[PDB]
Amino acid sequence: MVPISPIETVPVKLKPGMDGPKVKQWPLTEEKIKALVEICTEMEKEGKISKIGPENPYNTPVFAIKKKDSTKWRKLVDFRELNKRTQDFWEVQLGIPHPAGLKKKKSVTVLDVGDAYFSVPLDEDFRKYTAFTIPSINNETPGIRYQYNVLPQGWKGSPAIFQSSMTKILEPFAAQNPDIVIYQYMDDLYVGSDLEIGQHRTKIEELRQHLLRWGLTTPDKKHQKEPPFLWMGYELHPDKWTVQPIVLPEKDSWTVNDIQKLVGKLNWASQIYPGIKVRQLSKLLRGTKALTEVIPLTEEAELELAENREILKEPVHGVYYDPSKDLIAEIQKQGQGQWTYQIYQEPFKNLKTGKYARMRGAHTNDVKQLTEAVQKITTESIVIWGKTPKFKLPIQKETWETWWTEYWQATWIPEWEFVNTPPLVKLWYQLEKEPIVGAETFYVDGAANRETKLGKAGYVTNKGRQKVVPLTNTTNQKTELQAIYLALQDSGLEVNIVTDSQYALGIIQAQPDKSESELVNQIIEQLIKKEKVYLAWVPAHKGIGGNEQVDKLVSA
Amino acid sequence: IETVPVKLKPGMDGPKVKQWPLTEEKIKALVEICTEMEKEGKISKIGPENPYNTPVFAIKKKDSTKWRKLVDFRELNKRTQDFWEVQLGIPHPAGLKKKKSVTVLDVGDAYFSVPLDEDFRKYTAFTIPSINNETPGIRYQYNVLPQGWKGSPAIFQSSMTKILEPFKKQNPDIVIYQYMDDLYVGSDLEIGQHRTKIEELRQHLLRWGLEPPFLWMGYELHPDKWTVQPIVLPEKDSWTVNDIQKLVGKLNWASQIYPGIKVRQLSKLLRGTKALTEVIPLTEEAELELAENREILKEPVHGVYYDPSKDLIAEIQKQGQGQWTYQIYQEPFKNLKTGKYARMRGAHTNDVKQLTEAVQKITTESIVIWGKTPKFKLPIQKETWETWWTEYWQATWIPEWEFVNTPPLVKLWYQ
Ligand SMILES: Cc1cc(/C=C/C#N)cc(C)c1Nc1ccnc(Nc2ccc(C#N)cc2)n1
Ligand SMILES: [Mg+2]
Repeated sequence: MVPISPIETVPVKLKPGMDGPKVKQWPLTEEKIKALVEICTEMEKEGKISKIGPENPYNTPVFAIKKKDSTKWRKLVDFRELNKRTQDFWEVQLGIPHPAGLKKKKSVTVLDVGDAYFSVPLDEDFRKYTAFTIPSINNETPGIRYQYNVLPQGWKGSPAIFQSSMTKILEPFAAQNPDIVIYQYMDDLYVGSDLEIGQHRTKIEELRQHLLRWGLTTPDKKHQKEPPFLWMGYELHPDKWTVQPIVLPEKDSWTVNDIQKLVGKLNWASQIYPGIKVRQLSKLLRGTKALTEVIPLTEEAELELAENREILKEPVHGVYYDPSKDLIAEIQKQGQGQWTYQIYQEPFKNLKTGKYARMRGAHTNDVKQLTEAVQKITTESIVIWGKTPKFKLPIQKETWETWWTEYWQATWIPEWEFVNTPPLVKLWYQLEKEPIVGAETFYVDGAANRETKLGKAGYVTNKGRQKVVPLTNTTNQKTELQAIYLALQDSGLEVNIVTDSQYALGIIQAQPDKSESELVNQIIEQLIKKEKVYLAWVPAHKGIGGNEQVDKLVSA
Repeated sequence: IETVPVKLKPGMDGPKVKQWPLTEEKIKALVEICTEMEKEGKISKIGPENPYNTPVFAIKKKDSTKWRKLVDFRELNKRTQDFWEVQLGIPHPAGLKKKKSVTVLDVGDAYFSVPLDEDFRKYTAFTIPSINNETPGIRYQYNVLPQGWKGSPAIFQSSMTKILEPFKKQNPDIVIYQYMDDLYVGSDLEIGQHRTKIEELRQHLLRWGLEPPFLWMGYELHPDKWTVQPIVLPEKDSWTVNDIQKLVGKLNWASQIYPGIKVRQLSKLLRGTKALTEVIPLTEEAELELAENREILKEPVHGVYYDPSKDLIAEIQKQGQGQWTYQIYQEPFKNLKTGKYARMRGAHTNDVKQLTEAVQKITTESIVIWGKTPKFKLPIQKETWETWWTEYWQATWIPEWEFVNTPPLVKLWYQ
């Protein structure tokens, strides 16, 4: 016989202070027992399990499950209790490749490594924790006791230990053959290359020879599976990729659960189908989690669905990554906090697409949202391709310069160019840095009684213009915004406004162009119509003239 | 040659921090660095029974052509036992901040000469990711004291005092302070003599070494000339209504820091409902109050003391045109240091690079003055900071930070 290198075992421990499982074996039918005894005799003949004596105090339940539509039984060892007690492992699939970062391949062969899948040795000191018992016929003898010698399917550590063991085996082959790629998924090896199929099939044979060094045999009759591969919800082809078919159902009535399924499919589709939208369809799941409740579809959601159906009418494919070319990312504003993007290298050949949704917040503006979309695309691109794409953005260079230079926060977006495709992101207003000569000065104030919720808002100006409005169902903060609104409404095109409201100043200094508060939205609409606005803050209750006067008027 | 036993704090598992996305160039750099470190025995590959992780990346230190590995041990440092087996601490040298020149040396490579306790090594696990996760990340752990871990200078301290015993008695007026991987060396000599003694010092550790990749560098500070920012009021011949409003606003703010500040007489100049741009003559009760406030503002703040048991907090404001102001404090309105920068280099079109350089300079000042790093309140969205700061980082330590999302009114007053 040819000596084979043994696979070093991974040392395994229970979580600190825990003992192994001691779970009672369910009684089984005479029929199931005989099936389990034969199953285990074969497994024992192959070395996967060994009989043990009654010393071992651990136990895990074993079951016999009928393969649907067959006389054959199947053995199921239920490791749920041992898994709770087994240490955590390093999981290496804490991240799956995205197809858009893959490289085009001339050939991809699949090799079956199922016979190593069930042949990696288990740490000798841990085997005792895997003990199980086949019950005896009529319970008149001791059950037959076994423990595992190899990684058991369904045990918490098996996928991580199997993958780390196969990786270690493959590492020198991959290192000395940099003209191929190897990827392990379940019990298959996928080997791709750009080699002429002769050389490619040579490497495949050399890989089979390399695997034999560990006694890992691979089937001769070449694998059933060929390109295209169905994998992780995608279709992988030699030179393009797509998501598996997305078919949106027809329904007269939509439950909560159908709406969740629909949004999930749309989100999946949005990585290659450009322009997918889900805002209005997601708005219907707001708050409620009664998974069988039927919801009427707003005209808005009906329109979104219609748009999406058109986008999904015919198949769309992505191309693979060419590392010799720049990556370009183009972003469009879609409305209602929705943004969409495409990443490509050649015009009209996307690598992938995607979308970004406005964060939940009280106030916002387009420039902040575009900025966040850029950071998210940047980070996703680092993951997929290891580099930042060049951006094509619907915002003028002068607009960005004005924004970043005057914004109170530090902010930055990487190398980008203006793309003139409406709707453009713009600054809807900018406050003055200095008081305006010749513009009327409005001293504004508001106050409310917290008990009654009654209040007043108003202003007095240097021209003697004055207004006070009585208000109901209001708060101090709302009346301070109302006062600013009244000053904007009643002034000319240029105006100086003096407030003592730290709250209003905090909002306006954030430069919103849209708010959840309809009062803030009205202020924004007034600001957009002005030519010049200077907003000045003073401390309250300091006898500041004009301020003190309207404070008395409104707090009465 | 023998390992000091090290433990985590009680009821505390090892770090399990997720590796952040790395660019292709940083990955390739880390693969080269770690291949060599593994050959030299400093790190070893680990298996899946080790579930711990600490992030890693790579930097190019100030003025260099070579990548440096930087492990972000912030989480492991929080979870590692405190170190007062031999030393309750190294009482921080108050003379360091008074020297005319301080040079900062990267001496972290010396730590690679001491083995790490075999039972603690697992907690130093890290991963070199692969682009698009196409191949399994390369997993390693340290066999020797790692750079950036708080235990490393502690365990190496006995070694380090012995190496510099000669240089210290030969130069008894030089202050030497070690923080993490840095050695701070302060002299009052002229900079040419200073540079010589620094190179003198480098030779001791080259000799003891028998090669350190970044020992030859020197970051030169002159804490002698470090400037502060008292509160100052405008001196004007004509005051508009707007000017006086801003003055009363600033003085009201200052009165939270300085008790005896008054605004009553200044407020009385406002009273009418006047145009903002109208010039107001100062009455004399107002001029006197203003002069009294000016003199109050020339004195130090009352009851300001440093407490080594409390965190230092650093706040930063963007002032525009490349200018940044900052304050270091432990209690609100009790500033231990204030300051202002403008020379943010190589960043006139990049706010985030400028902020990152400010953070590093403030941290350096904090280390020199108190021997610890502050917690930053950063005027930036978390997603923007987290995407970019590692591109501009050149220090071998990393402080803690949080994010300010509401605009501070007080930015005006530090301007
Ligand atoms: C991640 C991955 C999944 C599968 C397969 C999973 C399946 N199931 C197969 C392979 C070979 C890989 N690994 C890589 C790595 C780099 N480029 C590529 N390009 C590439 C891969 C597949 C096809 C196909 N045709 C075309 C190009 N694949
Ligand atoms: Mg008031």
